[PDB]
Amino acid sequence: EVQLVESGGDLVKPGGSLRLSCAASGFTFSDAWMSWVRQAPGKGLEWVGRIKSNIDGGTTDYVAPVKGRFTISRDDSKNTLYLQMNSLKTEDTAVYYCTTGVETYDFWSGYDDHYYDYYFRDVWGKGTTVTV
Amino acid sequence: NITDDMRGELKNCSFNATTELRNKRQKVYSLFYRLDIVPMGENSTNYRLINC
Amino acid sequence: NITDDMRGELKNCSFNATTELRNKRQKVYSLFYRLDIVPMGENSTNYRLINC
Amino acid sequence: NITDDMRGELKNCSFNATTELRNKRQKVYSLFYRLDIVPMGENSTNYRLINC
Amino acid sequence: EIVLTQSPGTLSLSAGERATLSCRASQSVSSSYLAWYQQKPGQAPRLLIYGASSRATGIPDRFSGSGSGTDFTLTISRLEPEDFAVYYCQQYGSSFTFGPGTKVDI
Ligand SMILES: *[C@@H]1O[C@H](CO)[C@@H](O[C@@H]2O[C@H](CO)[C@@H](O[C@@H]3O[C@H](CO[C@H]4O[C@H](CO[C@H]5O[C@H](CO)[C@@H](O)[C@H](O)[C@@H]5O)[C@@H](O)[C@H](O[C@H]5O[C@H](CO)[C@@H](O)[C@H](O)[C@@H]5O)[C@@H]4O)[C@@H](O)[C@H](O[C@H]4O[C@H](CO)[C@@H](O)[C@H](O)[C@@H]4O)[C@@H]3O)[C@H](O)[C@H]2NC(C)=O)[C@H](O)[C@H]1NC(C)=O
Ligand SMILES: *[C@@H]1O[C@H](CO)[C@@H](O[C@@H]2O[C@H](CO)[C@@H](O)[C@H](O)[C@H]2NC(C)=O)[C@H](O)[C@H]1NC(C)=O
Ligand SMILES: *[C@@H]1O[C@H](CO)[C@@H](O[C@@H]2O[C@H](CO)[C@@H](O)[C@H](O)[C@H]2NC(C)=O)[C@H](O)[C@H]1NC(C)=O
Ligand SMILES: *[C@@H]1O[C@H](CO)[C@@H](O)[C@H](O)[C@H]1NC(C)=O
Ligand SMILES: *[C@@H]1O[C@H](CO)[C@@H](O)[C@H](O)[C@H]1NC(C)=O
Ligand SMILES: *[C@@H]1O[C@H](CO)[C@@H](O)[C@H](O)[C@H]1NC(C)=O
Ligand SMILES: *[C@@H]1O[C@H](CO)[C@@H](O)[C@H](O)[C@H]1NC(C)=O
Ligand SMILES: *[C@@H]1O[C@H](CO)[C@@H](O)[C@H](O)[C@H]1NC(C)=O
Ligand SMILES: *[C@@H]1O[C@H](CO)[C@@H](O)[C@H](O)[C@H]1NC(C)=O
Repeated sequence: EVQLVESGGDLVKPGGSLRLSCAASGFTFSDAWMSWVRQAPGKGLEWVGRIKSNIDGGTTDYVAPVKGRFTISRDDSKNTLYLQMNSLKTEDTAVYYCTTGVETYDFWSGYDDHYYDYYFRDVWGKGTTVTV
Repeated sequence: NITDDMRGELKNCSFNATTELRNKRQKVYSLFYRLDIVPMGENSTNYRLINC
Repeated sequence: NITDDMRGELKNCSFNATTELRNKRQKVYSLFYRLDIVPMGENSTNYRLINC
Repeated sequence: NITDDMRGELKNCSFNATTELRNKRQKVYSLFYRLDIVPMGENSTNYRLINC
Repeated sequence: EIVLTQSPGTLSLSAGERATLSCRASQSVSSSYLAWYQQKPGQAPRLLIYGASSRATGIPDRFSGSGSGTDFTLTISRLEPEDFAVYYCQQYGSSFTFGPGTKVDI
């Protein structure tokens, strides 16, 4: 079983800062690409940004309307993902979620990568908030 | 064009073989003598080599 | 029915084993002594044989 | 920062290596000399070890 | 960024009917990045399908999609009570933006 254990939600104003985070359970982050998405009440899903595994460079990608004030980093010890937000807008009220794709390839043999069992799990945190 | 004496003696078998690379597979077909293969399926065209 | 001195001493382990044909696989389970297996991922149902 | 004389001499290669467990694979990043690898297809980064 | 819209704006189907929902990209994002998610209100969205084909593990086989250029779609072969949720498409054309969210209702 794979879980993103999300925490750090709090009551904040735009004139402040907030760090939200997710600790993995079962799944580790040494090969985990991770992304934050937010949903304002009454709205659809807006991508915030993505961080690649540190083994692949640690490169990040951010969505223009949230760029700079919302950034993403990784712990690499206790499997924790962080979203650090500073100097926010009144438009940033939303439920934020952390998400990742879990790819499992269980091979039938150690001599050929032809026959195997491929399992794909979309794992989400519970949802935490940024308030105004 | 098979004479009567050879009916059922040869079969045209297709299979997936390994290649030089661990992640690449090739389709190979060959002609086998009937004495070298043993059917695993009853009416199916599934056969296996005699010594596996 | 396991006595106290046997707690836990034995484990019922299932796994996907290879078989005679490369494209076939089988589910096998067996009883192992705890001293022959090592937990993978701290406390988890996943275990590997001690000498792998 | 590569001296002109070494441009094209080294390549950074990512591959899928086997692991201790038969059913698992790991991603490995290593630095190869160009003399030890060959391209497979052209206009592509698919390269393989020279003697496979 | 990538702009996705949906059609119909709302679905009004009974369980057992084919609740087809389609979407459109302004950008010609390859189908290899298409995904659809089912969000039961109050819950995190659940991936149904990705790569305009591969089903996520644990997802019922009543869910299947397709698509090409700007035209992408999700088919629920038979609508069931478990499907009365908001559906979104996502197109990773170097950004995973999403469409607005379309409710399946009766
Ligand atoms: C070494 O081993 C690794 C093993 O990991 C291998 O890398 C994998 O290669 C396979 C194919 O060889 C890839 O599988 C295909 O992926 C296709 C599209 O998947 C898309 O989505 C992936 C998940 O990320 C998304 O989803 C989550 C969940 O919602 C979400 O959180 C994220 O935000 C995100 O939206 C994504 O990883 C994937 O990345 C693709 O694109 C990059 C380049 O852009 C490319 O490098 C990757 O290879 C990959 O294509 C992509 O965005 C999918 O369409 C395809 O489906 C086929 O199979 C199914 C059956 O399952 C059929 O139904 C379907 O028609 C297709 O035939 C397939 O699933 C897999 O994703 C790779 N893994 C990685 C790391 O991404 C390497 O190739 C091996 N390398 C060497 C050196 O040999
Ligand atoms: C050789 O491999 C190919 C690709 O895996 C096989 O084609 C698939 O075979 C399975 C059954 O084993 C079918 O369910 C798929 O629909 C086939 N897909 C395609 C692309 O045709 C092919 O059958 C294998 N050959 C042998 C000897 O079985
Ligand atoms: C052996 O392989 C089977 C598949 O043939 C594994 O079964 C999977 O078990 C997990 C755990 O519930 C499920 O999520 C998958 O859906 C199952 N796969 C399928 C396709 O049914 C089984 O766990 C494997 N056993 C081990 C641990 O080796
Ligand atoms: C194959 O056999 C048929 C008779 O069944 C014959 O008419 C035909 O010419 C033969 N083919 C060749 C190449 O000779
Ligand atoms: C194929 O050969 C078998 C003999 O092994 C014969 O009984 C069968 O009728 C033949 N089928 C066809 C289509 O020629
Ligand atoms: C196993 O132990 C239980 C008590 O925990 C007992 O009721 C049961 O009869 C025992 N089974 C056998 C086969 O002895
Ligand atoms: C399995 O055995 C161990 C060791 O004796 C014990 O700690 C654990 O609680 C047991 N679990 C179950 C489900 O009986
Ligand atoms: C790499 O080369 C550039 C010149 O092309 C130079 O400006 C830069 O400082 C070099 N990198 C390092 C780490 O010195
Ligand atoms: C990569 O190296 C080759 C020489 O092997 C050179 O021709 C090519 O222009 C280089 N490409 C980049 C992006 O540096």
